[PDB]
Amino acid sequence: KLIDQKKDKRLAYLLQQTDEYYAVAHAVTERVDKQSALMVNGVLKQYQIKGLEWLVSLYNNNLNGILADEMGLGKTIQTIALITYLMEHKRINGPFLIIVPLSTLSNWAYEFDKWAPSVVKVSYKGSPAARRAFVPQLRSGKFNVLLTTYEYIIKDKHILAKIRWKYMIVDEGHRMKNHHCKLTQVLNTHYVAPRRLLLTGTPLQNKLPELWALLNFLLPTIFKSCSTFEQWFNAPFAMTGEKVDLNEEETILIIRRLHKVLRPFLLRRLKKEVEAQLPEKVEYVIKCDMSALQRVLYRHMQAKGVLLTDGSGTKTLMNTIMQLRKICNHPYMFQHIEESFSEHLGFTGGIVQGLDLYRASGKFELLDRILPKLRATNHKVLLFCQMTSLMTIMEDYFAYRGFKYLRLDGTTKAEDRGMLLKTFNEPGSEYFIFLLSTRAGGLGLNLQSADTVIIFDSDWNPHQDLQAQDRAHRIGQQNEVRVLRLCTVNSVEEKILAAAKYKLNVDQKVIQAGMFDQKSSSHERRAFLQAILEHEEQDEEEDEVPDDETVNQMIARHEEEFDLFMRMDLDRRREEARNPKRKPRLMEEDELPSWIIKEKMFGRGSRHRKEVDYSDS
Amino acid sequence: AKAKTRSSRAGLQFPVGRVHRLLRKGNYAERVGAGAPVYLAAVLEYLTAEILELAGNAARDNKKTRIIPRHLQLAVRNDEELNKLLGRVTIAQGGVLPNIQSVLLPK
Amino acid sequence: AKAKTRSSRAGLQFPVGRVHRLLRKGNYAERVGAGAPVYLAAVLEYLTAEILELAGNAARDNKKTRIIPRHLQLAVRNDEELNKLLGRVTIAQGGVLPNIQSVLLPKK
Amino acid sequence: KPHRYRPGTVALREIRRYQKSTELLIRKLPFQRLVREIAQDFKTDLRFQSSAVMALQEASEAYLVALFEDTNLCAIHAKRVTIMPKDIQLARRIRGER
Amino acid sequence: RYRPGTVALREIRRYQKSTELLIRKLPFQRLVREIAQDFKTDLRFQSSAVMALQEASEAYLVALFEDTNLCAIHAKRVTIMPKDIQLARRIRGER
Amino acid sequence: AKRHRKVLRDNIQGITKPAIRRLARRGGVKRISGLIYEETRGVLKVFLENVIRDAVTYTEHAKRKTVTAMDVVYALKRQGRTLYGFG
Amino acid sequence: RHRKVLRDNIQGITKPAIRRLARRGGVKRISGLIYEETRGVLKVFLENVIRDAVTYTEHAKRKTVTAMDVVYALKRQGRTLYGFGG
Amino acid sequence: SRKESYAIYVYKVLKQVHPDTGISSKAMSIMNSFVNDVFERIAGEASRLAHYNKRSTITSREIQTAVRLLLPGELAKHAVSEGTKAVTKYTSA
Amino acid sequence: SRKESYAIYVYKVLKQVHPDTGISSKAMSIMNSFVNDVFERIAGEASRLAHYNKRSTITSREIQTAVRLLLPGELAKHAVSEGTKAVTKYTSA
DNA sequence: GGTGCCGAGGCCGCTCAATTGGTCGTAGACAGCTCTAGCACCGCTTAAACGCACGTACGCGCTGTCCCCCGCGTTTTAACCGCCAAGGGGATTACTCCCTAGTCTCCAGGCACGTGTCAGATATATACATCCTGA
DNA sequence: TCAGGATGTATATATCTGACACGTGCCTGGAGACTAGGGAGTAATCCCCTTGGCGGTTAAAACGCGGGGGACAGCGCGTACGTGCGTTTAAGCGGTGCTAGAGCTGTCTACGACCAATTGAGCGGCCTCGGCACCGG
Ligand SMILES: Nc1ncnc2c1ncn2[C@@H]1O[C@H](COP(=O)(O)OP(=O)(O)O)[C@@H](O)[C@H]1O
Ligand code: BEF
Ligand SMILES: [Mg+2]
Repeated sequence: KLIDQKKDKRLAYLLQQTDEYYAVAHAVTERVDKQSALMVNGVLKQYQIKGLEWLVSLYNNNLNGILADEMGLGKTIQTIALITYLMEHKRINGPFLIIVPLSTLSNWAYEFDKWAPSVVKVSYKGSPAARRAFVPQLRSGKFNVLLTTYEYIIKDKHILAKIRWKYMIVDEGHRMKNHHCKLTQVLNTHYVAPRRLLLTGTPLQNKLPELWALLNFLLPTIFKSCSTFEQWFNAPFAMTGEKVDLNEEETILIIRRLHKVLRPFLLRRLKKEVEAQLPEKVEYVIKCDMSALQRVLYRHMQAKGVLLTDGSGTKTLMNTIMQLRKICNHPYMFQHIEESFSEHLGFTGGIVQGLDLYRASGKFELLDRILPKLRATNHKVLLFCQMTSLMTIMEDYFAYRGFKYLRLDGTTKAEDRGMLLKTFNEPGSEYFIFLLSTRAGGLGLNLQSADTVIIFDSDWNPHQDLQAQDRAHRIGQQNEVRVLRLCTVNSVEEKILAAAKYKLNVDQKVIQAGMFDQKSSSHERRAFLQAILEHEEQDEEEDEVPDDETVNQMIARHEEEFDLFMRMDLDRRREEARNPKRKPRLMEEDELPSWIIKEKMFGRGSRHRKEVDYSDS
Repeated sequence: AKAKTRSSRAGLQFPVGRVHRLLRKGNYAERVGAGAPVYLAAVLEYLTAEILELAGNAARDNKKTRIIPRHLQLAVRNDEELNKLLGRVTIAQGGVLPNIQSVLLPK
Repeated sequence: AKAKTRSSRAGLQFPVGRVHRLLRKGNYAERVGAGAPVYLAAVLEYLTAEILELAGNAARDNKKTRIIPRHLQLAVRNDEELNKLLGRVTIAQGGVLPNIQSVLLPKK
Repeated sequence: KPHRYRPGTVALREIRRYQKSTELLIRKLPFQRLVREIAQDFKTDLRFQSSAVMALQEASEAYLVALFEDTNLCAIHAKRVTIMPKDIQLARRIRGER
Repeated sequence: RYRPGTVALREIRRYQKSTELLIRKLPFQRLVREIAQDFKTDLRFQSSAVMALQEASEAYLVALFEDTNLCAIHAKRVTIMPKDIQLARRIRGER
Repeated sequence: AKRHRKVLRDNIQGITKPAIRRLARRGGVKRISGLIYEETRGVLKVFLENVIRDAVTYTEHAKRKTVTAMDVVYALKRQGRTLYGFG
Repeated sequence: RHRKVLRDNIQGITKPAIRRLARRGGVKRISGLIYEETRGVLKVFLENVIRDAVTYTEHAKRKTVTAMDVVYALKRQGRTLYGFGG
Repeated sequence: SRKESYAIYVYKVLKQVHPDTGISSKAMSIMNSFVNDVFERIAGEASRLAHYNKRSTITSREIQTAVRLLLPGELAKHAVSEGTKAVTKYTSA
Repeated sequence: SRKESYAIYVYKVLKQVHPDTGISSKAMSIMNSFVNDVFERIAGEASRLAHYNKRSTITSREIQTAVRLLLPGELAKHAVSEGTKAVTKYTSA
């Protein structure tokens, strides 16, 4: 087991590393930050000051750590607090590099204006003509802070690496989960910065070795070298049995040793215990029935691997799960089914608009019951989806009911993104919904004005969806938050959702059970850790349960809502009785060749030739 | 037991037995499968029958009874497939197809 | 019982032993003569040397030290003998010989 | 009036630079989509190595460059400098590709 | 008399129907033996060896004249020039 | 309303007019008619499907599902277009 | 007894003979400089085939050139001939 | 000595497609050359098909792939079916 | 697995003619395939040369004649000279 | 000019493939002899080549017109590279059996050899199809 | 545009001969039955690398304008090729004899395949340094 004769080597490097347990790492302690940190406008929360304590302690002890708070607890302000503190108490100006995602760059700029106006900063972005304008200022060194994006740290390394950086800060440090990341190679080699920090809400994703890559970047060899990469786990363990997470004989101490190893430099803080006044954030998963068009398409793609087409016959798509995922979302994404139904269903061909989209996909059917109801209670709902091709289909259906929506996607102009955030967050705003992509809209954004979140489809890893949920569940939210994760009954999405659920267990062993808040030092960790084993058993499989009446119960947060919610529900029933058209597809128009379903000849005789005129007369 | 040739057993007119020997003696591989000579003799018979049909038709159109090299040339070069197979082949005493450019013809 | 390679006793830098193996394995004939690999390896060594020095000369003419596919292309296509040997051959990343027809360029 | 080059001198500017280069002259992605589409006719559910597609592009440009060299002589032989589609058909028919 | 060109078509129509050799045999055979002396002396030819060479050579020339004729037409001519033979051999890859 | 324009690509059109001119410059031509671009797309298409058909035949014979570089090399050697540099 | 070195036998390929070959190729009208150009083309072509045929002949240690020698010589030039064996 | 040829077999095939039509001596010599040429085109390609795949046997599978490589388009389809039927009838009885 | 090539032998020849120049990786694979091409071109002709004369062995004499048939003109004269020199040296030693 | 860094040159450990050594038997070498096909001659018709000259059709150079192609600028688009994810196949390995080479024994299809006779020129006599000229 | 005459094309009939096609004997190569072995079919496992999707920059592509270079039609000239007639040369033929060289048969022996041990050359993997690009001028 030799767990002991591994930490001792760690104790060496902190000693040697410091020269140029927890206590030897934290040699210098300075409890002075409680004073009024000046050049500010707002006031820090009580715990944020404690976070600043942990931050300046790393500065004194010459350490690099991870501000792995939860995904709404003012991580931008805490970093700004450190910058202002160093400029005053340590009196060092420094250049203070900061790396942020593109959509967050406007937010970071705004925070400096209202929290530290005296700090002079350059927002390094724009076309190459704009970016060479900053070069004279950079060489003079008059700036104090520089904000860039992951892209410009690679594109403009030849002029950014020249500056010696008194402190490097990287926001949303998920980008470094890959060790062979091009950003890591450029950052550690070309860029010199003694004092590096990471901000993240999900310190480790699906795999355990990814967290090592973050630590290896922060502390290259002093943490532990890459060449000598001997591990506590020594092997990845991931099987249906969750109570075992390593090749050991049901041993809990091995996990408890990791918590001790990375305790000195990591600061997790939970939303529940740190900030209890936020509302509950209840989460719901609601299934969806498959339309007749989807059911026939999903069957053949899963069985034969082919998409059904017209006689103009089948096409063989390539990534089977990806195609099945698209079918479950909307069968018009393939643009071959849409065009054929553009003609046959009766109206103009090509681009298709109407109640067919209402009826084509089970997920859209359920939205049109939900969205008008949410319009009544004046709730603003922000909606995430994975594929951009789905948004365009989603965008047309939103015009048919005339909803007022904004769409912040990838491939939207960087200049426009800041405005879109402003208009939606405006008080008295007229916009009802705000289309987002998971990858571009899921990162640091303050969409606090929305109270409910619809997750149209789930990602392969769950932490991507957890970022999406917490775009509204942040500091500054006063309304109850409800997350409505759509799903499809008896489809691959359950396998995706269940596989994601399995990845949620590895971090809960390592990060969640650690409780790196410096207050829970007591033995509650083992009380927490052993409580993880028994709740695995109590799960029971659930299928084929749309729960037609329960859905409005799931939206509603008060009884007076039901009084509103029980009006339009019956009105749709009475209105639909006049013209009896199935709410779903329900085999109505499947007479298309899809459901209709389910040169080369012989030798020496068949060869068809043309008469030849050998006569020549 | 009565001896029955492999050509008759495969229903061919070409010598399956001889084709087998030519493959072994030709240094094409260390081993020759049992079905390889049969398959190859059938393909050779097909191509022979395909060209002789067209040549026989060319002989008939010229009111002749015997095939001559001219008729083989007419059969091969008029067929689209056979012309590509025998693109780099020249046939002795075959001549050329009667073909005159349109621009050369009188106005 | 001391081992001396057949390449050395023939004064070659090419593997007579390996060439002897390739002939016996390629089904070229039932038997392979003793002098056939020595003769064949000598010829292959000569052709290699001809290309290599010609490509090497083109490397200096660009004031470079390494041989790249461009230099192999320039060597082969400039020599009328190697060009005829490699008429049907395409050299990847080779480029073409610089050549402009007389009519196209202006001529006052 | 802005400075404008005479017609032809810019087209001839390739002599100094753009005929001594050796990189591929067709974009990678459009070519690769074309290769896969052609292969759909012969076999379904086919996969290509990355180096397999480069080999096809390497041979394709060498073929088209060599064809334009013959097309250019068929144009000059007809006392003109503009290549026309009748020049390609003459060049290919002589080679036996008709 | 006949207008110039009408006898040429009559000759074209005639020779494209026949198949015999278009060259006298003795002049061709003497040419073959002269060329062979440059390579090895005191050689000796089978009768079919010379006939094989003649059949191959006249098929080469007739096929070449078909190619040089298209080059002549391509330049809007009906008369074949020596420059037309050279262009045909250039495209084929014989130059 | 932009979904219709993406499908009307016809990826043979991915061989753009400037790309074809770049090939023509390396071949040494000085002036190009406007009908070359359509003609030279057909010439490339015919050339590719001859080589692709042979490369796939080699692949299918070997029980493989992936076209390797040797399959392309072997196909080209069969058309007398030997290629060096891909093993 | 004494072999006489043949000389200038290319002129045996007469002007009418070249015209007949041109007619079979569909040529309607022939320039005057064609005839010397053709005699050069025939000579170059015919030397290449003789060179290989003699190479095949001397390798077999024979003194006569057979039809197989010519057929094998032609097949390397890329132009197979039917009707003489093989 | 005796010289082998396909003369009698070509003559047998002729009488199945044109029972009245005959063949001349020079034409038979061309047909004899045609069969010999095509035989070596198939066998040579099948030879290196086995070499590419590290096999040491040429089988009816190697012959069929070689036919698909050489014969043009629609002509290859009939040859493949002709060969498969022969090997099928040969194996069964 | 171990894959054989001519890389080291080509590099030895390179330092004989240009002691200082190096060769890139792509240029090295181009040279490697060139040697394979010429090898099977000569070996293929010599094999066919021995079949014509009803021999069953490939000797240096077939290799010599194949060089004349394949290499053009002045290349063949020098290649024959090198091959003859190597065989006499090998036989004497 | 100078700085940078990716690709190449150089070093080491580990096999497996080339070398050495014998043994065998068959391919290749040599001599002798046969006979056939190629080389050379002769004289002869006579068809093909040569030569001369006339006119005429065509190559060729010039000119003028016009419109298509080139070049430039502005906006737009998608290739490119960076990144996420999952799993289909491309390799290996091990086992084992069935197909193929090899042998001997029949034995009958196919080759050379003669033989008979008929399909396809070749020559005669003839009414129509094509041009060249006149109108 | 139609009529006439001349030449040439296409037509029906004897007849004739040399080659196609048939029959015969026979020898050698193919078929039938056996045995021994190893090539390859088959199963199982590992993990490389292929595929589809999004994100965000920016260089290339696209669209349009505008001018002039070049393609094409037309016309006039004059030279060189085609047509035909008459003269000259040498090819094609049918012999004939000579003999040289290819083919065949029989011995004989040296060389190359086969096998079995043995070790080092050649390959994969690694450090390390510099040739070459590149960012500016
Ligand atoms: N002391 C404070 N006063 C006002 N607002 C705060 C304070 N601390 C945090 N916030 C709010 O919390 C939100 C999150 O800030 P940020 O540093 O981005 O944390 P995260 O990265 O977890 O979202 C911001 O919208 C900010 O307005
Ligand atoms: F944690 Be916040 F979403 F930056
Ligand atoms: Mg943040």
